[PDB]
Amino acid sequence: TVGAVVVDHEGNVAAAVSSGGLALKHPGRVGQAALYGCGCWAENTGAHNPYSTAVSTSGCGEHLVRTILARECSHALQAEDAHQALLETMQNKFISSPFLASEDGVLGGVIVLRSCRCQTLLVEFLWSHTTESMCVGYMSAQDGKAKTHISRLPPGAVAGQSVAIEGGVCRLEGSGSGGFVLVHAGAGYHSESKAKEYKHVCKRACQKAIEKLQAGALATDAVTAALVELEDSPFTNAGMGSNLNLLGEIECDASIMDGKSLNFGAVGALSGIKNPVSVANRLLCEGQKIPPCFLVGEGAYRWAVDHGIPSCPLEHHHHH
Amino acid sequence: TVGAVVVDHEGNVAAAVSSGGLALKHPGRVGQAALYGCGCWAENTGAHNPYSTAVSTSGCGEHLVRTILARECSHALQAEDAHQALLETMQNKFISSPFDGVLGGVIVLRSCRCQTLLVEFLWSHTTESMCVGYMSAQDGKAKTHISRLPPGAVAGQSVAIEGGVCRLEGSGSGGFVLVHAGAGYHSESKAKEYKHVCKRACQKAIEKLQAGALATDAVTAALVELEDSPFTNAGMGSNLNLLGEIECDASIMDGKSLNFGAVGALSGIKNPVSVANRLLCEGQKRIPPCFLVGEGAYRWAVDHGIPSC
Ligand SMILES: */C=C/S(=O)(=O)N1CCN(Cc2ccc(OC(F)(F)F)c(F)c2)[C@@H](COCC#C)C1
Ligand SMILES: */C=C\S(=O)(=O)N1CCN(Cc2ccc(OC(F)(F)F)c(F)c2)[C@@H](COCC#C)C1
Ligand SMILES: [Cl-]
Ligand SMILES: [Cl-]
Ligand code: NA
Ligand code: NA
Repeated sequence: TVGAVVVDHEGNVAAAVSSGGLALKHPGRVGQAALYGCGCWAENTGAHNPYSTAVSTSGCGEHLVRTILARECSHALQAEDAHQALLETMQNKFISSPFLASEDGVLGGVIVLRSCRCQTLLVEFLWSHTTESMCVGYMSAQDGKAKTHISRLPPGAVAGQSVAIEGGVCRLEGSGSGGFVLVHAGAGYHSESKAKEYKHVCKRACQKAIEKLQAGALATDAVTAALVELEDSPFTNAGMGSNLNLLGEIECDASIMDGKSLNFGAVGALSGIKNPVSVANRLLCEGQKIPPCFLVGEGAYRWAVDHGIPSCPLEHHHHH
Repeated sequence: TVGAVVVDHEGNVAAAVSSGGLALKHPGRVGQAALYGCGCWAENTGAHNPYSTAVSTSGCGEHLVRTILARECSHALQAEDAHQALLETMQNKFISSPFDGVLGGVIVLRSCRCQTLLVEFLWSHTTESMCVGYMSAQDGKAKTHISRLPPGAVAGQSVAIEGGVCRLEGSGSGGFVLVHAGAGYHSESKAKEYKHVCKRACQKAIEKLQAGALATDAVTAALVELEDSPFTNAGMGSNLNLLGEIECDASIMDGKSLNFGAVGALSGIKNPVSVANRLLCEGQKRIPPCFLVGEGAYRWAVDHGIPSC
């Protein structure tokens, strides 16, 4: 599972997530990366909530679905202390949820950003996870150098039971064409090898999002360009290199949310398309112009092909 | 879209929903009846919420998805005034949501111990009409009712809300069920058949409860009866998609275990709720799947002996 969250120079936020799902899963199994409220969330500031907030999840399985975690994090981040709010959410609504009571260990994570104007923009960004490790990258259009970091649980922590949480704060000039992106290449077991490859795909994903923002793109188009980069790494469980299901086939889940319009696009159990996030983003894009927001399986593939999204007929399965 | 909510003689609740989705939808479009939190919700009383609560939605489109309505209703029903809470939610988190005119509805129940069991049940809709049925194991006669918007109301802008109260003896093998056959345009004809299918749905759920069945099996038995009516947009008679085929969404949640099962874009299976219930039942025993779609869901259903069509 890979993810990204973006804020543009106006405080418009977007979020997206993409995943291959569990290895050896039954065909047609859909997990959190496709599910509204669960895999990602983006919500601009409004009357009821003073921050623009964007959230994307990491890890896989049903833990992130049962707790509707991305939306839960977004709502908690309307409290003053963002760090305390996220930590409480991870401890109380994730690790100690009653929805995961008979579960021995809860494995997952989030990337978060929230912004507010003060004309300048204050951006707080955080990551948190209960896995051994998580790889993040982040970048603002002004700093012009992506930063990458491998977040680990400290000694004495217990994976699936302890929380790690880190973050930072960034002030932007909301005058030009700037913004900020935070991405993650996955949260799971530590891997000393390929650790450099996860950091470098996070660096490249941040750069693609920043370049889109610097060319005037919408936050949804910038967060999508970051996820395309993350998907395309053979080392991430999303897009190319996704875990194979029980029949040895690839089935991808992906979704995206726009904070300004609150519209959403998602695909589930999608095979034969190089970049599942591209279909979710196109579903969101066409909805802006009742249009569908969530397509699965054969229908999602045919819809993607009819909208000129690069396909793979040899990688597409249609059982009957 | 059809739905049911059940509470058993112990106060365990369950909820389920099933739908054919939008007429002429693009193949593979999945709507609220398959989506966790959106189509149905069931949650026994716990530390954060003093009532056991079950919710099932009605209508189609994406309005019920965008507001995660079933869970939202469940959380609002933790306030004292259940009627006020549901109305506020329908007006504030549904009609006036930040997410011109929104068409849908809900059935809800909430229960608490007093050894006696107090069950409050409500339905609400912004559609012209909605057909519901309800029954307790003690009264032994199902009641069906057509809820309509009052004169002068405008569908998608006004709210209708009604409900009742039921006291159960929490000692025997009783319970209570509330069902709906859909919320949409009023139909003077076939209204008798919508009431009749709700009546049969309640009786099946009550019969299961009286045989010692779980609340999830009882709510499943209600939805199987609702699906099989050619007049409901679920199971048999589902709206055909853009290519002239049936693709069903269904889900079910257990208040006691909080487990969940769901199918989306399911073709070729007579009773989609049976598959969702079977996914839930297998989960009770690596994390087993709770949400299957498309050809994979069909193959799983047939491999588990669930009748095809
Ligand atoms: C949005 C579409 S739907 O929710 O699938 N849908 C609404 C309900 N329809 C049947 C129905 C209409 C009105 C009812 O109330 C009554 F008038 F009081 F009877 C009712 F109970 C059910 C669905 C029928 O779709 C076509 C078919 C089959 C559509
Ligand atoms: C449920 C499993 S998953 O969320 O799809 N998944 C977890 C992440 N995996 C790759 C990964 C591991 C560790 C990382 O951080 C670290 F150690 F610092 F480098 C990381 F960034 C990514 C993922 C890969 O699975 C096989 C593939 C491809 C599995
Ligand atoms: Cl599986
Ligand atoms: Cl459609
Ligand atoms: Na990949
Ligand atoms: Na039917």
